[PDB]
Amino acid sequence: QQEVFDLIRDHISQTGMPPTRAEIAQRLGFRSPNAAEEHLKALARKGVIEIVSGASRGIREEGLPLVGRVAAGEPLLAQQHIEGHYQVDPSLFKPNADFLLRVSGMSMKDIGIMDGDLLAVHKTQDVRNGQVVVARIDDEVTVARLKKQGNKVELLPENSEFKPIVVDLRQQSFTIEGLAVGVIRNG
Amino acid sequence: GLPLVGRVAAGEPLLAQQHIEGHYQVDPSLFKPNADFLLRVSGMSMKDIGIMDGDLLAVHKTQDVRNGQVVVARIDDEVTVARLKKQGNKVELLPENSEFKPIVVDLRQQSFTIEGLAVGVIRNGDW
Amino acid sequence: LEICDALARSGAVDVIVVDSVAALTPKAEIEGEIGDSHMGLAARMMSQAMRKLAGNLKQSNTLLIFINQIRMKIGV
Amino acid sequence: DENKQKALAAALGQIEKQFGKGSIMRLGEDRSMDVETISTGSLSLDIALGAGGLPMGRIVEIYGPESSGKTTLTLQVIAAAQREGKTCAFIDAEHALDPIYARKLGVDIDNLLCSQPDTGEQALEICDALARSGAVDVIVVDSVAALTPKAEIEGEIGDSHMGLAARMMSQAMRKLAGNLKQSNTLLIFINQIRMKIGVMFGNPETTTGGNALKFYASVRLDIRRIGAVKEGENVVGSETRVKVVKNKIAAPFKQAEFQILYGEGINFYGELVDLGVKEKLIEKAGAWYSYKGEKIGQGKANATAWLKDNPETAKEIEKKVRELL
Amino acid sequence: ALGAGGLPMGRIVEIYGPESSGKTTLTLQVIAAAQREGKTCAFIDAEHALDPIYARKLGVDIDNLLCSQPDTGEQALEICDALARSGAVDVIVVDSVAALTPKAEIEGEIGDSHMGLAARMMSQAMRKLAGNLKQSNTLLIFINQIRMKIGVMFGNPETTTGGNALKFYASVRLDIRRIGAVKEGENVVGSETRVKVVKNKIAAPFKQAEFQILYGEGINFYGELVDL
Amino acid sequence: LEICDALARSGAVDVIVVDSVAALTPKAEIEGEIGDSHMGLAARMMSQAMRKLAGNLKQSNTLLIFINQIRMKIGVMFGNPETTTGGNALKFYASVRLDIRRIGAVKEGENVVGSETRVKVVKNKIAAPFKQAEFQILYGEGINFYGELVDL
Ligand SMILES: Nc1ncnc2c1ncn2[C@@H]1O[C@H](COP(=O)(O)OP(=O)(O)OP(O)(O)=S)[C@@H](O)[C@H]1O
Ligand SMILES: Nc1ncnc2c1ncn2[C@@H]1O[C@H](COP(=O)(O)OP(=O)(O)OP(O)(O)=S)[C@@H](O)[C@H]1O
Ligand SMILES: [Mg+2]
Ligand SMILES: [Mg+2]
Repeated sequence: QQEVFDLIRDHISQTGMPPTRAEIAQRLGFRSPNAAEEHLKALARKGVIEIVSGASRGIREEGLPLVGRVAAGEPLLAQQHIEGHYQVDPSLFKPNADFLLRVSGMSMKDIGIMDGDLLAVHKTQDVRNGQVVVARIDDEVTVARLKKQGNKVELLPENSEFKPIVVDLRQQSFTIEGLAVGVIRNG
Repeated sequence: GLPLVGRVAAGEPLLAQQHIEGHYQVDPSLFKPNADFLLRVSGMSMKDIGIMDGDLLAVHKTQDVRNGQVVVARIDDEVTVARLKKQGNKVELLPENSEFKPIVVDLRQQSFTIEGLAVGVIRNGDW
Repeated sequence: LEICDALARSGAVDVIVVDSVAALTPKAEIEGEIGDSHMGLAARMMSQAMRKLAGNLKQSNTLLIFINQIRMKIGV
Repeated sequence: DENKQKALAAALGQIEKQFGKGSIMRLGEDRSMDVETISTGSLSLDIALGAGGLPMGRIVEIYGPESSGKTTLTLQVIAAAQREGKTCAFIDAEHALDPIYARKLGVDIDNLLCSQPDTGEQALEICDALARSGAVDVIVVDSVAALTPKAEIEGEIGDSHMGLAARMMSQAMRKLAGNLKQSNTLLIFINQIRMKIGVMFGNPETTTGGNALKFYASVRLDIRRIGAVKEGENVVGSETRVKVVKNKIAAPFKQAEFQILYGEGINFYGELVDLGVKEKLIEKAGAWYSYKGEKIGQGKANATAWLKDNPETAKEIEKKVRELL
Repeated sequence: ALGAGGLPMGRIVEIYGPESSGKTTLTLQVIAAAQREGKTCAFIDAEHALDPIYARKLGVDIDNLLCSQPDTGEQALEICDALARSGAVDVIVVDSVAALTPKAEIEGEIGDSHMGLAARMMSQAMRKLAGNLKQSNTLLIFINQIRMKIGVMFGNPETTTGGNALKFYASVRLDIRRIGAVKEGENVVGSETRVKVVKNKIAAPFKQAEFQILYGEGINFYGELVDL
Repeated sequence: LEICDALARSGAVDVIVVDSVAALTPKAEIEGEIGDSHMGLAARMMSQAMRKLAGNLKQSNTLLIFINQIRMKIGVMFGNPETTTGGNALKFYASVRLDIRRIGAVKEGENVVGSETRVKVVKNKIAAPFKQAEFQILYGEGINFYGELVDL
């Protein structure tokens, strides 16, 4: 927790040494070193603390991670591979951004996303008709505007050269992967 | 963070204090030539290349320019974004849209001025 | 689960019943606070448990009955 | 230049002396590289695998969700192996195999070997021993999710034991592959599905027990249930699908479909109906099917019954389908 | 992408990545390309999984290719040493570093810990192979497999197999991934690829290349021509 | 090592660089098979070389620089597991010891143009130890002097 991290930050400066797990647990108000160990591990997994041989190696962030691709046209293979990061604020985008995707195709030209761009997605599964979403249809991803009714869902284009893609929920699997929130272009 | 330029009045540079919208910490190294500052636009005139109303266009400030580049400039001391084509003593700024028409104003009457290139685009508007 | 395995190894008990699986709380969740994230910990514990019990049950010839509850899947 | 050829021959001879005859040879002359296959028990899946079955001497992986049909598929494979004269072996690590049902599927249980290992180590050790024995032709492992390291069995519930099974699998494949290729033995692994926590993109499914097996495997098959099969108000079977998600023999990413009828197994003649329809040997007439003009029946079940009762026509259909596809 | 126009002669290379990504096809294409210029090539298949007919489809002269399927790591590396000192072979391939197995491990049981042996064997192999390869002007290519590193809190968790010597001694290192599918109607006929350069002693590193692989044919040359 | 000795004794070479102490191999290993055990042969050889070269180097005023490599100490409980090859002799005789480490990248858009490098002085006998240094290595240019000057 943030308070636990602060306790190490000032205790180490005040005394010159980090507090023991027993001391942290006692300050937390519970009779178990596990209380301190859980928070120390959580901070370490966050990348804020280092651990070696059961002891802290030190008390020593890269921005949105680019994860994979997405297709404006026909669906494209879904496979996560974190190839790199970009240093940009989550606060810029309307709901906070979670990761970036690379766009191929031209089926959303009118709204303003085109080939080779980066699209910021906000992770969620609650969405409604008329929004811009990301969907997986049998291990293949597409970005389009949603229109759900009955047992069939329509994924509409935003370019007059492309025609809508329709999937029947009784034959193919459909999971919504998030909600688009913006774009970054550097080409 | 990097400064943001909003509405611009005449007689002062783009980065004048009253033109500063705020600071948004965006790393300047992401773009091909280092981005210096950002500038809000009404991009109805550059749709076909993917620029829209309300989006932000990053600029690397420099007066040097060549043919075929997209440049931020001023004519009549008014800010505009458009591509540059040079005839010689005459130069024209051009659109990338289906309803707009060129700008070839006379330098002897009103001269063009460059402030920087356009390096990339960022947006956060409603979808 | 430790008690279950201890009685299975003994060879003297023919039927064991576990009242509910939704109540088998991990130790880390017991010593923590409400609101903490314990993502997927009981599932890992259950996998370990089945892996360790599958053989002792058949060797000792015992029947182990798990009762379970129902919850909802959001966003289906 | 002949000065090169003399050196080449000298080097080859010295290698052969140090390590024995047959250590090195031109790839067009080594007959042990040639691939050989045995039947999978369904015609559609044998078509899906280009070479016509599962390759001998290699490794194979099968996975799916629960009640998909893995065990019945592997028993049906064993059965067709034995009718040609081969010896088989089964390792039931989950402690759940049933002799009587395995007999009904067609396996000969008076000659099949079996074992119910106490730990995973001795499971893999028995597999290695059988492979070196040179006298067993097919082996199948019931679940890689039941292969416990010895430390887990002797430990307590809740101990970490992080990453041991992956090391076990890596060492196992690394040691086994050569023995399995020398003895010409086929080994099949069954695997269960789990779910990853924290994955933010893509399919969140995974298989248990490290990730060396997917490298060392030669064919990976995915089996899932897609529907029910009914005679009245009571179900009698299951619809199935199979995906060849990896292949080192022929082109991958094909599909097969068939029925599994309880007590019987895979329904062979339904595949003949479907493939005869595809290859225009069976004349479809709306709800009615006709072969060479005669109406064989209405509906798939009726047509299968007709075929069952008229052996010669089914025979010629099967041979022609084999010839074409 | 490589900068100098291809893989250098008389040096060591390492191609690695995830599974079904294209390592064997790429190496066989290199062998097939080299045989049109009159060189002699060899293949050490430690995984016991090569297929000759498919190697003929891509172009290899199967009748003039030396193939060896060794039993242990030591024998597999000694055959390479013999070929490198022969002075007649121009390309060698080792199917996988993971398949190489110290003899002491073949003898033991499946639970035995042979802690640290494979890396030491490899670090001896490089020390002995470096000089002979240069003296004879022979290209040697290693292929590898990917495993996860436990205990890494933050950052990249992937890692290759076999220790650390091969990184220091490798003149080039290629990373290969599959990124998409190639389709004709509803069928799948190939796979898209991306090859990244991660170490390079003959030009600048960190470049890329994308092409297609079509089953039953090699790499799609004319598509590369179109894109270029 | 005999070439090094001869150049030191010639009196007309002012810098000698050896490209890897790991790539030095005793003859016994050269003529043997892969898999044998020639424990301690390289370490003994390097110790002999060191105690033979120390005098000549100073007599002729030449600078000899060894490059080395990293390897992992196995089964270590506490401490640092990294190590250098070639035995312990070289650590004693060295007059300065340097560790160079890459810590970042230099980017222009989407193109990597160079590296950012840390450097440390882990042993020194001409002045105080444990000072750092930092700079950039740009391909085709090596160390970037003028960036360092702009910083300093
Ligand atoms: N002895 C049996 N008698 C009748 N039907 C059976 C019998 N055993 C299995 N079945 C059913 O026929 C289908 C066969 O699927 P299975 O062979 O059990 O595959 P499985 O998913 O690998 O088994 P597990 O170990 O429970 S996951 C299923 O519908 C079974 O319910
Ligand atoms: N005999 C074959 N016929 C058709 N396609 C094949 C054949 N062998 C391999 N392929 C396919 O070509 C693609 C690349 O195959 P490989 O080069 O063997 O991949 P690899 O990663 O080097 O080997 P592993 O064992 O998967 S790590 C894959 O999609 C294969 O399915
Ligand atoms: Mg089963
Ligand atoms: Mg391969």
